[PDB]
Amino acid sequence: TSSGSEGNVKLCSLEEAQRIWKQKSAEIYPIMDKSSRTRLALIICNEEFDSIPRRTGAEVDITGMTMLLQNLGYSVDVKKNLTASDMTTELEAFAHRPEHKTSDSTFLVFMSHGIQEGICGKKHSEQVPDILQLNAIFNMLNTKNCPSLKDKPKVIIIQACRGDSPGVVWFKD
Amino acid sequence: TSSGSEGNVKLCSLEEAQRIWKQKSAEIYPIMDKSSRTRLALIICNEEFDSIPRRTGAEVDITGMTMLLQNLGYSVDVKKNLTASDMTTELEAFAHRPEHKTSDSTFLVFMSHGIQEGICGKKHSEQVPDILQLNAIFNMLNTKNCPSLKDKPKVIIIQACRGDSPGVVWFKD
Amino acid sequence: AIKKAHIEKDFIAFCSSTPDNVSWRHPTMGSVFIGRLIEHMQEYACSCDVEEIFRKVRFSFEQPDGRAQMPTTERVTLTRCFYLFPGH
Amino acid sequence: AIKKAHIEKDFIAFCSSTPDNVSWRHPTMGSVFIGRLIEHMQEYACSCDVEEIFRKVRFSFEQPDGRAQMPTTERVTLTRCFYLFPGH
Repeated sequence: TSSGSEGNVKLCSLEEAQRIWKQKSAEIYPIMDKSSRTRLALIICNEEFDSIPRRTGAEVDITGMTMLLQNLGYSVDVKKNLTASDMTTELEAFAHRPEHKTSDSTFLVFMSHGIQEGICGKKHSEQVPDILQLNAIFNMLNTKNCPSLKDKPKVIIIQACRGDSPGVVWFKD
Repeated sequence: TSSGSEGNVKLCSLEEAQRIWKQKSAEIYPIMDKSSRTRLALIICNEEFDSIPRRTGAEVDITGMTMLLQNLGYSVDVKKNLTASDMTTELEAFAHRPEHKTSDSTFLVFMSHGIQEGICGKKHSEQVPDILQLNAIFNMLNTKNCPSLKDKPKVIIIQACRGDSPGVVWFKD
Repeated sequence: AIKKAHIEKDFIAFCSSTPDNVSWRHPTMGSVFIGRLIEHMQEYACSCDVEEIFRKVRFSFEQPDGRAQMPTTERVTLTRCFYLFPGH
Repeated sequence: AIKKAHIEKDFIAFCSSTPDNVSWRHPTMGSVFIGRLIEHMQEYACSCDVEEIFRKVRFSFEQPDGRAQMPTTERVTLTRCFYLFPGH
């Protein structure tokens, strides 16, 4: 049934969990007690832009990802239509959250227009670029800038173009 | 015994191989017949430089990697002390090799001094940089520039610094 | 006392396409990578670690159509398998 | 007839350290990443796919000493598991 907290996410049973812990010895990330853990996830999605086309269908992405991460046990913060500077500020605030200390992991989701250089902010134009680089995301969440997530999986998901190319070449059979 | 072609590499038995093919359905890269396949691997190692310190111990790396790749069934081409331009030419030649057509995979190994920007050539200095970028390696071996390795695993191994930092931060227990 | 820790560890990034290349988004159905990821996470979170799930997502894109893309795993410093253990 | 194929697919890169950071090489013993990789490939090629082996290599570096580094898997577009099947 999809009426529970895990929704449409298929459950790992007790037998499945123990098989996972038996197939691999000490090579799995530890999970904290479900009753006391405070998992956090962040979604930054840019739909309405100043100079570039509207990302129609982004609300579907927001809904799907928010519900999925909740299903997986994460409390989801959703932030919309931000400049690269706003994204940096938001990422810095996220790294400072007290909940990470009593969490075992985190998910960061970024969804926007994209170019070769990185992820576009709301004010982006070819003349005056507004770009958040992937390198900055890592830097802001590393052991130095986010000590609370030391030794804990940090999953970064990015929906965006990485250039203008179709990503294909022709071949004959 | 380590007297065979596989040397010190532990063998996959017939029972182990079939267990691998049973645990996972159609999610394993196919391997070509051992009798007819022509696997190629390339090692580029820079030890002697014009302006930067000698990479003592590189011969140990060359020996170890060459023997390992041979043990794994690859014919190994070893190239030493090249400029970034020479590395590009060598990578282009490697992508043009007729053996890839009758191969199932490839390994590329790069070992040199390194900076943030990439891999140092023999003539590298702070004043006049001589750098091969990781992006160029991928580009030269992709489906467009190396159609013979289409659908085949291409493993790139890089020994080099990626900057000046020690890669550590302090914490208290 | 003080101890050393790696500055960067336990990261995994998953991008919607390869460098230089476009990623696709349907106006009503949403982003294809996002939709595909959710489907795979719903199905495989119970049995597969995240690296395995992302690989399955990549495989689902293998046959290119008119709107082709190849999601890419980047900058991986996961030292262990990350299982979500949904329900736990 | 002509068909479309992904321009970039079936790649995996394995670097000796994280971005910005040093990698270590002993004057007589060689590069620590290289030596560690060979050891793991010799031991685990028979039973583990390359992505799994590289993860094991990363784990072996987890406890930082005076010469710390964290090898990183980069730009991964492997759509399947790559098993070496040593002996085959």
